Amino acid sequence: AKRQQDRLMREAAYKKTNETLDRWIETVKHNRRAEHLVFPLAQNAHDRGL
Amino acid sequence: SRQNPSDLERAIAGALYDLETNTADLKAALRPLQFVSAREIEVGHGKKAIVIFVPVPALQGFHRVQQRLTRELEKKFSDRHVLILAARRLTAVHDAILTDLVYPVEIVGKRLRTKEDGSKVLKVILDEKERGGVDYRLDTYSEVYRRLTGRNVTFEFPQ
Amino acid sequence: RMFAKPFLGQLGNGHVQGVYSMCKDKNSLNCIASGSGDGVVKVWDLTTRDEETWRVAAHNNIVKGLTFTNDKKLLSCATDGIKLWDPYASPSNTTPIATWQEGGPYTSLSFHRSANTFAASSGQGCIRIWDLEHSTAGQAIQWPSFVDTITDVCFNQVETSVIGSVATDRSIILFDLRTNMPVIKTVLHFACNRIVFNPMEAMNLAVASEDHNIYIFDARNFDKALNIQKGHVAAVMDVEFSPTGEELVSGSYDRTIRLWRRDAGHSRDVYHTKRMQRVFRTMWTMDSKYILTGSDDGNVRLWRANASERSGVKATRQRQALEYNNALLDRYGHLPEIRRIRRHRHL
Amino acid sequence: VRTSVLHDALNSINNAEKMGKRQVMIRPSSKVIVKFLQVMQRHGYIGEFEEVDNGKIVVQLNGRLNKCGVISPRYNVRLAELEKWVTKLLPARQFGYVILTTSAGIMDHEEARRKHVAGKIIGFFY
Amino acid sequence: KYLATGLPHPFESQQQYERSLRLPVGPEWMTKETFQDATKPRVIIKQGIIAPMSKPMY
Amino acid sequence: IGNLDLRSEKQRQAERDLNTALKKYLRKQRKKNIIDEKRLKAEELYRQM
Amino acid sequence: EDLYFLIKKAVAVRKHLERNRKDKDSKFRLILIESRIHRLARYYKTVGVLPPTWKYESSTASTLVA
Amino acid sequence: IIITSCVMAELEKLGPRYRVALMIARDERWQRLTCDHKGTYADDCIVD
Amino acid sequence: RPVDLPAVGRMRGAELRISAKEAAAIAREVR
RNA sequence: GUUUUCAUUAAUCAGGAACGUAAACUAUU
RNA sequence: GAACCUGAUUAAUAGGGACAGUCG
Ligand SMILES: [Zn+2]
Repeated sequence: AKRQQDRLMREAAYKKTNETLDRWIETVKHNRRAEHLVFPLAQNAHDRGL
Repeated sequence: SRQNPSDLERAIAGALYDLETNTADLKAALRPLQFVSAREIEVGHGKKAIVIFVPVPALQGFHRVQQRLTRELEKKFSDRHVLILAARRLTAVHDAILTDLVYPVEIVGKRLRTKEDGSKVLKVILDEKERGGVDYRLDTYSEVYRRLTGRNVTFEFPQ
Repeated sequence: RMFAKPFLGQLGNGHVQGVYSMCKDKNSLNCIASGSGDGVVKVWDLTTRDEETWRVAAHNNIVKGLTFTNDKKLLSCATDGIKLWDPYASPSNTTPIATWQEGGPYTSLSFHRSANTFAASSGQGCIRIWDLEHSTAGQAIQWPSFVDTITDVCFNQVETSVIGSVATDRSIILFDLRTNMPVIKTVLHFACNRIVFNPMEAMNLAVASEDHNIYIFDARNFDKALNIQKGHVAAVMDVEFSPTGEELVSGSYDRTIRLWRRDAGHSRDVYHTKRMQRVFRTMWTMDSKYILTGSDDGNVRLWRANASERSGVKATRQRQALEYNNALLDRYGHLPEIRRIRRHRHL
Repeated sequence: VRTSVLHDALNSINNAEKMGKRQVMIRPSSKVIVKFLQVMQRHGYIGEFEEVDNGKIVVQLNGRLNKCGVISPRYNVRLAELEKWVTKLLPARQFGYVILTTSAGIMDHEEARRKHVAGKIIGFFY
Repeated sequence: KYLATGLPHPFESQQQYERSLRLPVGPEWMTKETFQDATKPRVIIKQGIIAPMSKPMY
Repeated sequence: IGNLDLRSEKQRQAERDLNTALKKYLRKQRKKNIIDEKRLKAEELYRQM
Repeated sequence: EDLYFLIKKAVAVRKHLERNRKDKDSKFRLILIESRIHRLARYYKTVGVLPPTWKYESSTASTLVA
Repeated sequence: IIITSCVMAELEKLGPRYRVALMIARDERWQRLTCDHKGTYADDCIVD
Repeated sequence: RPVDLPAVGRMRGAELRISAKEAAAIAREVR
């Protein structure tokens, strides 16, 4: 059925999006477990490697 | 009645004739019915759904037995959504078309929800006690109702 | 409690009718815009708050959504349909340079972080996604049989191509832009007014909902809320994470702004004023020090978070005294006298 | 008993706009009420309403309107009278609208001046 | 009124909390380096655009 | 300054989670002379003992 | 019929009132029930389901229990 | 026709019953004289 | 007194009653 | 309460009709 | 003085009646 085919395709999309947020889990974990956070980030600087 | 047959009217009438013998051991509205009316216009893309029109006391004569009649009409004929309805020729007629569309399940409410401009969307809710076997038939219900009447409605179980 | 003086100012003369939408520029630092209820939008510069920089009688109805592009231009929704203006040009132009009416009644906007893509939440139950300069009608992504209006839409700024939305089915829905389809849909108990994402943690979101409540959810596991902030009286109208990702502003439907920590579950601060009539849109500046409040009195007000902490350059024995006081309150903040004086606020 | 079900509905809308609620349950529905709220929704003073059936109307309101009212004897009005009736009913000519049951339907006074048709004054909001 | 009425939220034991505070923060009782390291704030916000994080750090 | 009020902590946890002495009990509670159904249960216990 | 049950209640009330004759609450309820009878009877006259010369004072009560 | 910010302040300090008079005052075509004083008392502002 | 109340007739709840003289007074003012 | 019926029968009171020693501190909320 | 409407309606969140257990 169209509803079940849509449900399986969107379950596959949910697994792909969970993979692309599991790439962020480790940095979120280090930011919540760290002792001192420095904002703004070093990676967002407009002169990063100069 | 009203018809001289098309290509599939004689096939569905032969199915109604063949359900008399060579089978069950169940016939109450099967012998007092003749060739009546049928229509074959698409639902979604790829699939179609057969509707058959019924004389107006034979709608309660068919409310007598519709379990496993529509199952064998789905299985033994063409593997598509079978659907019976009365034939008619205003708002009470469209209400009748809805409540004879949904045959096991009683509709509860109609919510005519407008939008932030003049556009409006009707949405008729169903009964909660029967949910599992109807949800794959809901888009067929909505599309057959659009194709017969012209008013876009969408069917939804309440949550 | 003595030097807690949070009100800083008010942007210009304000609007005529109430401020029903406003949006910052996430690339710049002093570019704000606000669209009122009589359909006039104004672009403000935060360095010179005396008068507006650019105003136009944009639409007929109220301005429901509004955003800035990543180049310099701004977009605005209405029930009319969305429009695009160039507010920074050497002649001032009142006329739009693009308009879009097909796609039902639009409700909100959200711009992409990097590219020129933006998604508009419509009232037909779909969102539709445009790319500027090579798309005209956009691509309409929807839940397959969906009827109720999608109220808010928000691009995830950390993880690009993940779009969250709330809808008046008391539901939140996700969207993956890479494979253009919806992803997951959860029905909550009450309607949600606004979704927002965390700018430091890509997976956490917050819904401001008519349950007087803020729900911090995890986008990978929608089983339970990560946190439930409950402090309000009337419904929550707007929520916004701080750009450091550790605090929240919520403007409510009664006359209150509530400032929250991320793990708190109860109010750090409450801001209110007899002149402030209702609160509709609250958002931080990109300093993460000042917050802005678009009210129903037609006023955009500039408050500060950390109400007793003054800005500017401090001497070392000044900021050491302030940091020493904050560490000392972190330790002894739970004792009874200290607790009652630090929790007392005049509502 | 107030047979004016439009007045009962508009009394409920005024009570909600005073009490700061975000929706109502207009218990007796009609069609003139639906047209009234259609005009209010055109001019943006009411968010979104639905007619559910037993029926009743659920009216999401934005918190933008001040007062609803019905003119109870429903006096007839021409255009040269309509200008003075607008400036005597509304606090300002640019704020709020007067509702008219014309031969072209039910609409506001600006749409009546657009479509060049007069009629009876039925209500007003601002 | 100087005793504490209940345990604070993360703590699980009376010995844990009443032995976890244990040391004065102030500059009279600790050295200057210790005082600086113990009253550094957790989140250090400098001025500027605090843009959301582009790429994963770890 | 900052130590536990142990009585208040025990009461907080209570409101969150919610043959040699039973003769001097009656010796102390025969003098009131409130009858007080816990003393009726104690009298039945003393009769069983 | 509604009118039939109402006139039956009226005959029952008047018979009890004739046997007792002293109370006033039954007389007041009799006045209420006779007003109700006359109003429903007038609506059924202006529809026309019954004769327009048919009347109930006490003789119709007597000839419908008899 | 000018309106001082003390006058706008007292019109805003009065409740949402006066929202129509507030919008009428907040019509855009009029001059807004910003005031540099403390109390937002319209009588003393106008007299000074 | 309330500012928002219109000047033609009396207001009771959401119902605004206009006497027959007042609708005649506006028609006199137009002519 | 019902797995009960006719479907405007209704609302309000001009006229009229039935019942009959005291006072003294006070559309929702 | 209800709503509904390019051979007999909604069955009213107004009526009157019937039945049952009751209640004072
Ligand atoms: Zn002044």
